[PDB]
Amino acid sequence: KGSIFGIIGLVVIFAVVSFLFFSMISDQIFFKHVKSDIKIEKLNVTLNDAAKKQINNYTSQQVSNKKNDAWRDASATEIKSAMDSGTFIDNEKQKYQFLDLSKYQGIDKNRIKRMLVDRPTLLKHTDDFLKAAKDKHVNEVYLISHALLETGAVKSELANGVEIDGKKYYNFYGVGALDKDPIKTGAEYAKKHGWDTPEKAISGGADFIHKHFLSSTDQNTLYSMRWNPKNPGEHQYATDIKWAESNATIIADFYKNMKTEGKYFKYFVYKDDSKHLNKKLAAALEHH
Amino acid sequence: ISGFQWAMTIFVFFVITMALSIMLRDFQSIIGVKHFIFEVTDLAPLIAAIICILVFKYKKVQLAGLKFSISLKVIERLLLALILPLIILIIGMYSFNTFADSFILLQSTGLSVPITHILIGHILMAFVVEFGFRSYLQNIVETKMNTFFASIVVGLMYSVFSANTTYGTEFAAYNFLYTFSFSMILGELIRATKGRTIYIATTFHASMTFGLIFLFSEEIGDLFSIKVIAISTAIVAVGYIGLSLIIR
Repeated sequence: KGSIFGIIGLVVIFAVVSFLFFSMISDQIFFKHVKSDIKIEKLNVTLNDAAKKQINNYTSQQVSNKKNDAWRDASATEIKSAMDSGTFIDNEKQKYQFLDLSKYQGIDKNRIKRMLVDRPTLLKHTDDFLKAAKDKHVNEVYLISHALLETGAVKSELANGVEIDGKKYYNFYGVGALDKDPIKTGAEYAKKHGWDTPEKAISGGADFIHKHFLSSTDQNTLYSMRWNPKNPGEHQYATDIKWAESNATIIADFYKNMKTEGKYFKYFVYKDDSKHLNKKLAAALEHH
Repeated sequence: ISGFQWAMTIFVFFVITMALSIMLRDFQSIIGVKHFIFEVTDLAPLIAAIICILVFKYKKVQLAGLKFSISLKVIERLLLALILPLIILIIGMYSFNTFADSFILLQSTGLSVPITHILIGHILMAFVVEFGFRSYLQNIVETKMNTFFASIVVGLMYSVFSANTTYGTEFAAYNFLYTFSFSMILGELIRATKGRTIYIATTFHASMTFGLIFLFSEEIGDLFSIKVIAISTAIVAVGYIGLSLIIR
């Protein structure tokens, strides 16, 4: 018959079971904050003298015009705004110009799997990507998003294997794939490195990404790859002045779709900013 | 209570449910909705019950398990109709995190339909199906056998109605196991209710389907996903059936 104490017993079970239900969906609703480890590197060059060295000696700084069909030389003011590292600090998306792309962060495996939901070939090898990002010292978000863009329409067909004689070779980072023929040149490169299995293509490409683009500690972040603040204008990875900003938006949006944020950052401080910094730290830490 | 009226009621309800399930297939754009919100084929057991209630005698027995009244036993059964879906969704989540590739909530999939439209649609789908399968058909079979065997009979007929051979015969086998266990749980969830079974049955049916689509929408068609769901539902079924049997 009808009872009132049985209701209390079940309202109790309802609160408990609904607590564990919410405790397992909390990953996909609430922002996960990460304590940041920021390396601050003081520089001897001033921002003016670094801008001077970008303006004249190389002068290969390109800009897409309003037509977005041809490249032109960048202005002196356009180069100044693109390389002012102080403006990008309080920016939500552009703070990832300073993300150390060589430090494996260790993001939850289920967060990464939720991003590759529409890429079954990359979702099958999520474990190989994370094992490679940690063994080959590459940021897993950068390693994944690079494999996402380097396995596009015609390039994902290279990620599933190209039949060459009696073997099928895989390439998940589009490496060695020239614009003349992406599938052919990409599969020929994977055949010379013995990438006959997908796992070999994952680790070897992540090994290639670290040894070819993350070699120097002075150029770990997107900013230092583009502007090389320890040697301005020289060993720079791109000519487009928006290159560091365009890649950071790709990185930042990848982090936002996972409801988390980056951890390891490395910011380079020009000489003009390094005067009032060391005095403020000693002031804000010692109190007599 | 006549033996002839019992068998014909079982036969009439079943053939017209299956007939309308196919006749309502073409009639998909006559309600102003899409299959995602409300499947028009789910009106087959509803119309079946209404026609059986009229063509047969003893209206008192025809409308026995249609008790629309709030009672303290059904309120108790209502929160049971919430725990048992929640515990099965929990077991499904652990199985997907441990052995598969996790799961994605419905809100983060880029929906072109509001979530309230989906929730309201799953409730109405739960209402019309349970109105004819559990509020009418169940207590009709329960006039000649106990709740256990009556749940087995309604389980076979609901599984044929809810048969899904879209993804192969192996998928249909585990989907059959899921819908059969889906009926054994509700047979006990409405046992000894004094008829007040509509609210219990719709609360469990809606929480189940909406809970599956709100959590495991990216798993539609996967043979492993229907396996863990069928197993998780059967595991909770045998436990709830076994529990209510030893206290009995």
